Amino acid sequence: LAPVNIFKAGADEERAETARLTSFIGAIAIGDLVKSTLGPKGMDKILLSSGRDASLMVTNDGATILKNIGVDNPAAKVLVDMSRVQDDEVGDGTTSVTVLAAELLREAESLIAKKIHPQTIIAGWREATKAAREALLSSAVDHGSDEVKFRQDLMNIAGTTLSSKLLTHHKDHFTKLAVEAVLRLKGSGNLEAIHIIKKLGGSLADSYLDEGFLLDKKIGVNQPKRIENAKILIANTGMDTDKIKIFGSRVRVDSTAKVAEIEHAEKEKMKEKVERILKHGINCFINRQLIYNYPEQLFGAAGVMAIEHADFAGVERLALVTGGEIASTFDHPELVKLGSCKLIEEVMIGEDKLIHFSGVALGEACTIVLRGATQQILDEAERSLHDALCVLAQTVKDSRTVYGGGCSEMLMAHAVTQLANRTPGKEAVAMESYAKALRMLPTIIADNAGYDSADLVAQLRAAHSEGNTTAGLDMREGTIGDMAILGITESFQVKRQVLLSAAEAAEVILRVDNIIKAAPRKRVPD
Amino acid sequence: STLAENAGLNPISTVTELRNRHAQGEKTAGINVRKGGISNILEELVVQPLLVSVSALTLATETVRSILKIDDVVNTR
Amino acid sequence: GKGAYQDRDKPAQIRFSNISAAKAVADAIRTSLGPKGMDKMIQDGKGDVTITNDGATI
Ligand SMILES: Nc1ncnc2c1ncn2[C@@H]1O[C@H](COP(=O)(O)OP(=O)(O)O)[C@@H](O)[C@H]1O
Ligand SMILES: [Mg+2]
Repeated sequence: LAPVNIFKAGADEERAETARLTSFIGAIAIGDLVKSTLGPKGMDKILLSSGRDASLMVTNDGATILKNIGVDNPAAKVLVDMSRVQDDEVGDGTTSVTVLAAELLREAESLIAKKIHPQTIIAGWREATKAAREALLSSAVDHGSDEVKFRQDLMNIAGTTLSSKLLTHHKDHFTKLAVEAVLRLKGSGNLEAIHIIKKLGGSLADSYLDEGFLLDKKIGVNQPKRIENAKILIANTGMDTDKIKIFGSRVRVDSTAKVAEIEHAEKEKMKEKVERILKHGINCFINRQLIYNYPEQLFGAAGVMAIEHADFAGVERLALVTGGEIASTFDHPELVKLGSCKLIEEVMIGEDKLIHFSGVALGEACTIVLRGATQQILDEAERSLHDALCVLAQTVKDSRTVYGGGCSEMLMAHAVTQLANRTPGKEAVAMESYAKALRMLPTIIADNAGYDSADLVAQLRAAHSEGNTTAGLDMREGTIGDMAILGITESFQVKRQVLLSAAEAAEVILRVDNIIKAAPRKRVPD
Repeated sequence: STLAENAGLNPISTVTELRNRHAQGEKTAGINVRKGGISNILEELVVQPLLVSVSALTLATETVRSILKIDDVVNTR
Repeated sequence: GKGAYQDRDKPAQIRFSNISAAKAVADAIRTSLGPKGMDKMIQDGKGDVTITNDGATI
C-alpha cells in the first residue's frame, strides 16, 4: 500500500487476488441458496420480513425469493438483476438461469488457479455458446398446422410447468383451466384480460374458470336485480354532479328566488342527460365513476341496472367480453354499439356477492376463481398459475418446442464437446468446462429426488453420444426414458433465453478485477 | 380422548370402550357427559351438520400437505 | 441403500422445529374444547379485555 492516502474516510478498494475472491464467493452463494427449489421434487422456502411488519409468504419461484433477499455483495446484485428481467420476459426459468450462471463461475475460479488469462476463457466460451445454441435450434420441432396435434402440445407444456409447484397435487385439473383460458384470447397477448380472483375458504380443488364473467360490484338501490336478454351500454363519464363546467364562472344574484331558480336548472341538466341515455334502448348501464343518488332514482324509475366505480380495468375487460363501445357525449345513438349477454344475476361465493354474466357474445376475456385454506396457498396458487399462462402465450406466438427433463441440456453439452476435441490450445480446456456446467443441471434434478445422479448422468452421456437424441430422465421411477413417448416438452424461446442470459453474466463478472466502494451514507431518519 | 378428559374421566378406559362398541355393531355410541359414561348418542338429541365434519377434515389435510413442502427459512426486509 | 449420503441437516431440523411449534398451539387451545371446556381472558396492549370460548377469536 502506498504511504499516501487517496481515498476519503470510509472508502475501500479491493484488487486482483481479493476482488476475484469476493465476486466468486457471492455468486456461488446465491446459486447454492436456490438449488433446493429446482426440478419436479424441489421444496419451498419461507420469507419473513423484519421491516415490512412481519409479512410472511411461502414460495417456490426463484425470482420472488431473489427480489426479497437483501443482498449487499456487489457481484450478487448482478445475479438478482438477470432473474428479475427473465421473469418479465418469458416468465419461466428464473431458477435455471441463476444456477447455470453460478455454475459457470464455479468452474471459472478453478481455471484461474491453473494460470489461464481471463480473456482466454471468455474467447473460449464464446465459441462454446455459438455451437450450443445452433445445436438447440436443430433440435426444435415446429407444429401448428394440425389443431389436434397443437392442442396436445399446449397440454404437455402446461403439465410440465406446473410440476415443480404446489399445483402438482392436482395437475390434471389445473392443466385444463390454464389451456382453455389462453384459447379465449384468440391470439392477442393481453394477459391482463384474465382476472384471477382469489378468496379464502374451501378446498383447493374447488377452483374453476367461469363460463362468463364476474364483477365484484354492487347495483343501485331499488333497481331490478336480474335481467334476461340484456343490452349493455358501457360509458366513461361523470354523473355525480357532472356540472364541472370547465370555466371559472360564478353566480352573482341580488335575491334568493333567483338562486332557487338556478338550483332547479341544475337538476334539469342532469335529467336531460339521462333521457338521452335511455334513448339508446338499453336495459343495463355500466360506468367507471360514481353515480349520485339523484340519477340513481332516475334509472330506478326507468327499470335499468346501473353499476358504478368499475375502474379502467373493470371497464376495458367488459368491452372485450360483450363487444360494446366505451361511449361518451350520448348525442348519436346510431354510431354506438351495445353489448349482449343472455342473463345477468347475483351469485354468492364464500360470503360475498358478485355479478354474474352468462352467455356472453364474444368472451375474449375471462375470470378465474381460486379457493384454498390459507392465504399462503392462495398466493402460491395465483403466482404458480401466472407462470403457466405466460409460457403458453409465448408458445402461441411462436409454436416450436424442445424436449426437456434433461434431454435438451445433454444434447448441447455434447455438441460443444465435439468441438473442443478439434480446437488446439488452452481454449480447448475452457470449452470443456462449459460442458461440465450444462450437465450439472440434469444432475441437480436427480440429487433432489434421492437418486444416484452419477449413474443416471453417465447413462445419458453415452446415450446421446451414440445417437439416441431423445433420451432423458424419468422422475416417477428414477430411470431413463423417451420424451417423445412420455411427453416432457419445453418452449424453444424459454430455453434460448436461459442459455444466452446465463452465459453473458459469467462474462461480465469475469472481466472485473477491481472493486471500489464509496463511503456509505449514514442513517439519520426523519 | 379430549372430550373424555375435560369431563374428569379416565381417557384410556373410555376410548377403549368406544372402539370396542363401534367394532361389534352400533355406530352412534359416544361420550355422555350427563350420565358419565358411554351410551347411545341419538337418545341424547345431540347432532351436528355433515358439512362441519367434512370441511374440518378437508381443510386440515390440505394445510398439512402444504407444511411438508417447506425446507428453509430466511430473513428479508 | 449403499450410498446417497445426506450431507445437509438443515431441512431435517426445520421440519422438526415446525412439528414442535405447530403441536404447541394445539395443546394451548385443547382445554376450550367440549361441553365442559372453559374460556380465556385476553388482555391487549391497549388495555382491552375479552372473555371468549370461540377458537378463532382466541
Ligand atoms: N415431469 C418432469 N420430468 C422431468 N423433468 C421435469 C419434469 N417437470 C419439470 N422438469 C424439469 O424441471 C426443470 C426446472 O424447471 P422449474 O422447476 O420450473 O424451475 P425454473 O424456474 O428453472 O423453470 C426444467 O428444466 C424441466 O425440464
Ligand atoms: Mg417452471
